Amino acid sequence: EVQLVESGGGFVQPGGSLRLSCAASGFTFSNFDMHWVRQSPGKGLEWVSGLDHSGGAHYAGSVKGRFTISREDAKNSLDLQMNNLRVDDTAVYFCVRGTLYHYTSGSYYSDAFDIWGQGTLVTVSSASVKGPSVFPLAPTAALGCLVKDYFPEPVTVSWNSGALTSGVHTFPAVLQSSGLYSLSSVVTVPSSSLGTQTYICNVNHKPSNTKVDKKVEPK
Amino acid sequence: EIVLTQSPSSLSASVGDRVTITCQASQDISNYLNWYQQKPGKAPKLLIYAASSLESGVPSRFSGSGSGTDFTLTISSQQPEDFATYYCQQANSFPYTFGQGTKVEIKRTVAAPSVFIFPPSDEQLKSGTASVVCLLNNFYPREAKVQWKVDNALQSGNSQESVTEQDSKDSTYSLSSTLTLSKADYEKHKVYACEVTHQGLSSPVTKSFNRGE
Amino acid sequence: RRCFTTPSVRSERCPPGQEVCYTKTWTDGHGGSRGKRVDLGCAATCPTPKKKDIKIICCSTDNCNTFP
Repeated sequence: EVQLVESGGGFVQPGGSLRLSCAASGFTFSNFDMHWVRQSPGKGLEWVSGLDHSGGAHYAGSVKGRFTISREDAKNSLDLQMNNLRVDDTAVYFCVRGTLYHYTSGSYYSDAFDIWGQGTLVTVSSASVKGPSVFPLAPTAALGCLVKDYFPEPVTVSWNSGALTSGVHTFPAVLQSSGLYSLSSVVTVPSSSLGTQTYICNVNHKPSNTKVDKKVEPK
Repeated sequence: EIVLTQSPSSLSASVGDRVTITCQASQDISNYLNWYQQKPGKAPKLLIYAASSLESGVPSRFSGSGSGTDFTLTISSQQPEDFATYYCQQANSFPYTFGQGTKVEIKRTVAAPSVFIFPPSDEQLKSGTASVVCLLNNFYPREAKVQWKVDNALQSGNSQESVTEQDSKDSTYSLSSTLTLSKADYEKHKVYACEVTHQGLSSPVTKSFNRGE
Repeated sequence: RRCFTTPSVRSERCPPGQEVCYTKTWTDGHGGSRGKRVDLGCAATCPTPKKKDIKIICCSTDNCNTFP
């Protein structure tokens, strides 16, 4: 089936750069209007730039002069060179195909957006890679672990090496004012087992090669 | 820039209910308005173009109406696979612009939250920072009021709250509120309290501890 | 077999088994100013029009579903 695939995302510092690329399955870029649409919790969906079928480029105001969209004809490569990036550019970027509808009067372009890539993550931050600190949330009873001061996302949290999954709640991370992320992972267990049952949270942060096992017991 | 105003930003619906989402454009756009559906972790799916024309494979319960400035998306009978976020998008002029989205959520009966408070660990207190967590477990609907009190002083601007997604099983929410204080401010005061106001509770619920017991 | 396929109208090798070219027209919300939509592709069985003003034309020679 027809698909679009993005590449070139990652983590960059303010003023840095990133070159996103898009490869198509089952069609040729030069026959369609192609678009880049980004999405972030805060501004929602935002059309960033477009390169129509005839070769003309268009840009949103917040991006013009810093982003360059281009097409490598017959090479199946639509690119977006993003220069002088800002924190405000942190988003998931979608490669999007402008629709091409045919009528008895001819062809019409970009009435809508019919093909969307899976998306690539772009994050602009002054922070550097850092392992998390894991603190217990000592105690039906509730207990948990506080996973604080790490960068970048994501972390994975398990309980008792994966044997404990029922009642587990792992909240979405929050970007603190220091530029570092934080979240908690909690679980509800019977009050009768607080003295006899062992509870471990296993925190894995791949970007920093950090792995912490923290025992959580009442005080 | 054409501004699209989707209403409501969120709504609860049961299976079989009739769902109505509106989209208002800040100027005339004729019928150049489209509707998309997006699931979490996924890319948006085109559902309707030209205000009323369905894409191939879109079920007949979806329908669209409107021309000019006032547009409507209707789900004649809400189905389990229709709980998602819906966006309108104008194609009248540059730049292409989207609405803020309408998140359709699963309606259920009201359930009061189960509240817990956690004092900071002595490990974190070695770092010069203290975190206090208030847990609201398995409640519905999402709207809840969490107030922090430190020796009866109302805290403001020094706490963040995070919310889980609607649970796949009971369709409840869970929330954590995290109070961040310096080690010096933490050890100056004794009583730390979290008061929770929710529709499912008879009266607001307070949880508290005394620093050092 | 080969048929003209939409969106970008070109001759394409049909997915094997499919030996029927088709032409499908219907009315959009823009039909007043642009006319009928038109879809072109391959198929193993000549499609059956759902309802309304959807008409479907089929043939079985190379690139026989020319654009109207």
